[PDB]
Amino acid sequence: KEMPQPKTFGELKNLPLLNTDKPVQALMKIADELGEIFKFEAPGRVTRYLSSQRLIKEACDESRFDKNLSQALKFVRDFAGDGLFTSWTHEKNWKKAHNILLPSFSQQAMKGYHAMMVDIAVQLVQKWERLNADEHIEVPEDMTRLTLDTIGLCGFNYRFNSFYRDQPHPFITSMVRALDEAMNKLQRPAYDENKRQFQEDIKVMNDLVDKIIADRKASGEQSDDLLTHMLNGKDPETGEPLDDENIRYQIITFLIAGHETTSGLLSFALYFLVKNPHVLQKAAEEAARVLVDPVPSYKQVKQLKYVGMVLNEALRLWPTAPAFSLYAKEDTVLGGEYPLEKGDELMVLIPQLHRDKTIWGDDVEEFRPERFENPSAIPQHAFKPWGNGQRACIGQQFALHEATLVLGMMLKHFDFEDHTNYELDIKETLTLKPEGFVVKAKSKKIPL
Amino acid sequence: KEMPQPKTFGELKNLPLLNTDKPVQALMKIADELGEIFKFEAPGRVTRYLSSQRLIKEACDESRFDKNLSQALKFVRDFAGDGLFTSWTHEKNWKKAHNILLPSFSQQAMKGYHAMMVDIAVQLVQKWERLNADEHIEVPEDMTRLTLDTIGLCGFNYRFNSFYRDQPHPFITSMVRALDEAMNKLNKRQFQEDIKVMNDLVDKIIADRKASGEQSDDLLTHMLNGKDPETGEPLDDENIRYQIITFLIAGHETTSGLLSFALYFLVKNPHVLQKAAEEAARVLVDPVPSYKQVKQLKYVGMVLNEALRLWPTAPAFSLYAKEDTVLGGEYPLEKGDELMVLIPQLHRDKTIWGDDVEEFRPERFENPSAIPQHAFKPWGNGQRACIGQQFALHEATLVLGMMLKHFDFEDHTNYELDIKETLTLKPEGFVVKAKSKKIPL
Ligand code: HEM
Ligand code: HEM
Repeated sequence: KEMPQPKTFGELKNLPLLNTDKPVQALMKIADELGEIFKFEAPGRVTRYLSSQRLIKEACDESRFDKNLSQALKFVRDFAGDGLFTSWTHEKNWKKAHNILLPSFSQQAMKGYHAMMVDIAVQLVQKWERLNADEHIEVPEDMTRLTLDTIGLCGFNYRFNSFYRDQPHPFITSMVRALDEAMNKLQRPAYDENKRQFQEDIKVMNDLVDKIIADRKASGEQSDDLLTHMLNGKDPETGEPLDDENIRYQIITFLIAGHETTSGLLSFALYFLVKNPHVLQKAAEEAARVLVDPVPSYKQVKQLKYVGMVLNEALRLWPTAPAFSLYAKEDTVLGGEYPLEKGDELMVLIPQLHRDKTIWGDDVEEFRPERFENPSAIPQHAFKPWGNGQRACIGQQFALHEATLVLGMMLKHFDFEDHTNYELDIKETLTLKPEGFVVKAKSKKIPL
Repeated sequence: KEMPQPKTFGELKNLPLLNTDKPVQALMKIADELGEIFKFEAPGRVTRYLSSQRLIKEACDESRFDKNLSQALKFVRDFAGDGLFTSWTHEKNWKKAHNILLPSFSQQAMKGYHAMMVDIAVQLVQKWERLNADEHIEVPEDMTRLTLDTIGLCGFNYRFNSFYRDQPHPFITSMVRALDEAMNKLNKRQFQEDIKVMNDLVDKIIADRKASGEQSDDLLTHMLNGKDPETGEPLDDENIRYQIITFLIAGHETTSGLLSFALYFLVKNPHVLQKAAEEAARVLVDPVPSYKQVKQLKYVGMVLNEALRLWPTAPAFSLYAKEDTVLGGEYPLEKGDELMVLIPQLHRDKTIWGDDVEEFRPERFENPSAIPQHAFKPWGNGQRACIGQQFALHEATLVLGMMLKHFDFEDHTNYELDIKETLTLKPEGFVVKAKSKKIPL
């Protein structure tokens, strides 16, 4: 009846218990002590963290709870605007863009992005093929190079050329610095340079994207990217198209929502494979059996079943956008025991949900891809790395097609060594990633 | 590509090879002679018995094969209905009951059943503590008294009081007579009367519970309160009754058989008994075992897995091909063709376990992670695997642990193993003498 809550320390409330730069991991330990639900207060706010499948199934009821824009999302909204990720469900542009963009993110639509994803995936393989004997790979760095370039090419036919550079394209440098500033604002005279840089970074981003939109309208070119689709699509509901300003925000939004979530997933998957050589072997065996052509076809990517299972299991242990926020649309009672008032906030703690022992068995820390051999049997709302319902990840199919393709090619072309015996260090920002994860690859010398 | 087949008897096909009191043991000898797959036919039917991990791993692929209701399961369905064990995976009540009952069978849920399991376990140990010096124990008989009573208390808070009688409670008599009849079919008046004794009692307990409004720690409470997350519907009262009958039918003899075979292997291997008794003495430091103490009985758990490796008490399960497919690159099958997994023979696969497969060595389970996928399958497979796996193991670990703490055992008759076959396996006539260590209980 009364909601569990950690010890409060006078006016600091529960704040002294989260003195870390890894709040999700610390929250997971509080959940281990207090259970499926706890309230957490700090001087400014009140939130409630949910961890069990039984209560998350209720939180995922869209007639009762809707997506809440957390303080992180409101800060990201300063450059992501009313793009899909940082808009409220009730905003007109949320619904218009959702309806217009769904068909361009479907599984069927991946067939059209496939050649551009293969283009960047070949650049990564060649990079690693061309390393001399004494070098090594920086995993999350290379994966981020890949996902940024893939989203840029597939999103608006623009090449950041990240594998040609030490220093990223100026757009990228400004987007990542703006994102970093947005997240750093959470924990805050001498912030005047921060502010001016943020405004400069926003201007860099808007100018380039507005310029690419204007160039495309002026040429009439039609391409296999999302920009063509947004320029020509009309919302079936209102009959209206997106305006140019919103199309820019969607472009920025695809990059910010997709770049690190997807690179983190590839990095965590490669981490789990090198730490479990028998799993790596089974995945590599499938890659060799399936990828018989010089470059993978769309159909071959879809037959990489075990590779997909490895990605799902990496997502189960370390979902790379680890928490999403919801608000009660109306007064309601959660689980028959906890009364909530209209507007009360809930946080879904995804990694902890994914460790619910009543669903997955007592062995939740083990890396076992076989858990996903029959997806249809997993209980409803037990596995939620893509968020929920109409506010779920629109990029799901794109992220999985990209990651499946890339990991399959990695496993086909190289043998991997965890030459430093890397100790997992999970950095938390908007996303999760195995910071400093490094490997050596040994070419299998299989021609592209 | 050509599949072996044992002797045929004209129009009787292979049928007469199973007109024996021990058909699974006869099938194992045929597997010994014919290898990893053989065709077995009867008048209106065909099945293929599989024995190797290589072929059984493919049979366990749920995109290709699903559970088949064997003839034994269809006969058991006369009294178990559309409860979980005797339903097709595609029947609406299978998915509904599965979704609702899963969380009440997890390892976590054993925490809420532990006190009632302890109640019945203490009754068993107390019975043995009270035997005079001139007496012995009838092992499978006492293990069946314990598992029936535990499943009755944890399933629907009802006491069969099997340790208070020579002749079982009437429900038990009708259940075991009803099951024997269904197995002998592989009578009719009595069979209908035994079904009615079962339904009457179980329907009345359900009706009494709904009337009182009482909430217990049993499976009935969970079933009365649960709603299937997919449809939002609850199970109706008729299906709840079939689930209760089902828990008793599917869990009583398989679990008591496990406990009987484990004690058998321990008295036949004194060094293994002594290592298990030393763990039980170290871990079970209180007069009443706690849930956490049971979980620390790791070698006892290994002893139980090894007993299940040699004589898995539900020794065969049946599958059907979902679509046309080729098994092991050599054996083409058609949609609906049936496979039988011969578990005891799978568990004797020398390519997995080494050449010493007949030895009782609990240390094979030291590291569960090294066992190859689908090599060890006493609980069936996938979403149609035993839902009671955690309940059976918690009960057996708890009770074996207590047995080993409180008594020393003597195989006073130098018992010769005789495996009786019904729906399940057991060591018929296994008897022992237990001398108390006089440790508070
Ligand atoms: C494995 C990689 C990914 C993960 C784990 C992930 C996760 C998520 C999550 C959890 C949400 C919901 C956030 C919330 O409720 O506040 C979300 C929303 C979203 N994601 Fe992803 N994402 C991934 C990849 C991508 C990619 C590649 C794209 C674009 C190319 C993308 C674009 C979006 C968008 C636009 C939204 C907002 C959808 C809406 O509300 O209409 N994501 N993502
Ligand atoms: C050590 C003892 C046990 C063994 C060896 C065992 C074995 C099995 C096997 C092999 C199956 C699959 C049958 C098939 O594929 O046709 C099964 C299913 C089942 N068992 Fe167990 N069992 C044991 C104890 C229990 C207990 C104690 C319960 C109940 C409390 C139970 C309830 C069930 C149920 C309900 C099913 C059907 C589940 C479904 O298909 O949804 N079993 N068991």
